Amino acid sequence: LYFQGKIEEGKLVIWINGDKGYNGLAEVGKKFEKDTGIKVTVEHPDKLEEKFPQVAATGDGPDIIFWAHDRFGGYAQSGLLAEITPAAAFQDKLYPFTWDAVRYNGKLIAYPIAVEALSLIYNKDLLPNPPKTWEEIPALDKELKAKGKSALMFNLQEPYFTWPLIAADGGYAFKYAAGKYDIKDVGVDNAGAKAGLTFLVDLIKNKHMNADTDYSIAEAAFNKGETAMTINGPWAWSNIDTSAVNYGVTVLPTFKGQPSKPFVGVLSAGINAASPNKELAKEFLENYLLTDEGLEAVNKDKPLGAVALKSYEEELAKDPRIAATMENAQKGEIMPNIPQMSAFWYAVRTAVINAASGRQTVDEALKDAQTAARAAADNREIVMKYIHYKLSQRGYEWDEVVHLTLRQAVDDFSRRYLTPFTARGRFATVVEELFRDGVNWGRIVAFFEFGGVMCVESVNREMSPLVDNIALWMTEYLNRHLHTWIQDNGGWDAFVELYGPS
Repeated sequence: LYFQGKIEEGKLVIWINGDKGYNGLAEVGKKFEKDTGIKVTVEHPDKLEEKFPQVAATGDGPDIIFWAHDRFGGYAQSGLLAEITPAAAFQDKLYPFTWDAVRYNGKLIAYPIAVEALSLIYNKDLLPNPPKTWEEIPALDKELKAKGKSALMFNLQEPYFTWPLIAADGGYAFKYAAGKYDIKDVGVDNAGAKAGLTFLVDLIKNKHMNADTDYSIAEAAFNKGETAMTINGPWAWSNIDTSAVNYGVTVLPTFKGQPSKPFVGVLSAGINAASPNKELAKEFLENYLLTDEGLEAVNKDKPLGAVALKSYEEELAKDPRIAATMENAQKGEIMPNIPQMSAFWYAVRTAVINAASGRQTVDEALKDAQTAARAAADNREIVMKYIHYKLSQRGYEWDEVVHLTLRQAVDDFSRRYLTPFTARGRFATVVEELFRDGVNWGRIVAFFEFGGVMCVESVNREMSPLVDNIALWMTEYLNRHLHTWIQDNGGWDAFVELYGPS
């Protein structure tokens, strides 16, 4: 068990993405180092959000990781983040919905920092008074086309950008009720979602937008003054700052009289569950970063958008672009921190592209996405129930006909036929070789057998967080590379008919 050794125990080590204000955060760290005598190191490793589950599974990695709250759900599932219970006096300093964003299974698992959502960005010279409604955009585009301009260009390829319109009249991902998501209630193909996507498609059919417009095309057009409006977040502001475009930021247009509902991301600071510096990290976050002066140093370097600290948000909101960011966030929804969200996004991305290109009607595209989002949730449950069963056979405790049919098939298959880093490499190699010459039920059963054996070896070598990493890897592979075959071959019902008793 050599993995129990540590690295750089004497320093407070922070990971934050390279597109944030890490030099400003480093300025906060330098003051903390001077005041405490403990070295603070701010690092911005490429792909740190994927490295953290690997390094933290053996008790290593940074003491503090900064990322959008929704990713912390998968971290907290694996037990990688320290549970915090900050004082009520400190909690009252931040907006209540930001604490909601960092709550997983009823436990606070990070400190909220910043708040960001999409806003309507408009060229003040071209459009001094931007439209309040989606419905008035076609007429506005007609006027601007006569001047060689267009009304609106935003990224149509990623559903993060198109969801605020789809949600406006009633679309939703998973039904959310008092901090809990009903995984069985998906609102992708209801009447409200169809109405929003139909309006988007009509904009393209009537030549007000182009189905091929992506992030690069929309940003280049707006920042060159060719289109009056775009839809984007605070990460895009610095490129417009240095351009000749004089831009404002305002509330998203309404649709059928209802607000556009963007998903809200809360940049948050999680503490490594195995950190030897947990209390130092708590002090850095509570007493140095989450102050007016701490957030200002970060915000100066790179804009945070809105912030979770009420006192500094009130100062920042004197600029209407920040007031607009918070207003759009308040009219939207916290990005769900549940693992079932990844397959939701893949399904909705396909639906928008198919409907916008004309390969499917709005009705068929969203019916496919609804079924895919639900079926991927079912797939996750199959993975979790099997792993729990395989681990229960060995005496390890870990937190209907399909489940019984599959676990007998794996037991039959077994009689006939380690670190987080080496588990990831072995998984990729075995899974690729397993399905190298196609997919069939026998290869899927072998897939579950291989995964369950790896999970047992994980708990044997005293690295139980690796079990959750493996279960996530199996779920992602099932939903991203086996879902199409399963559906086209009769689904899990066909598996039961082949393997179960008749």
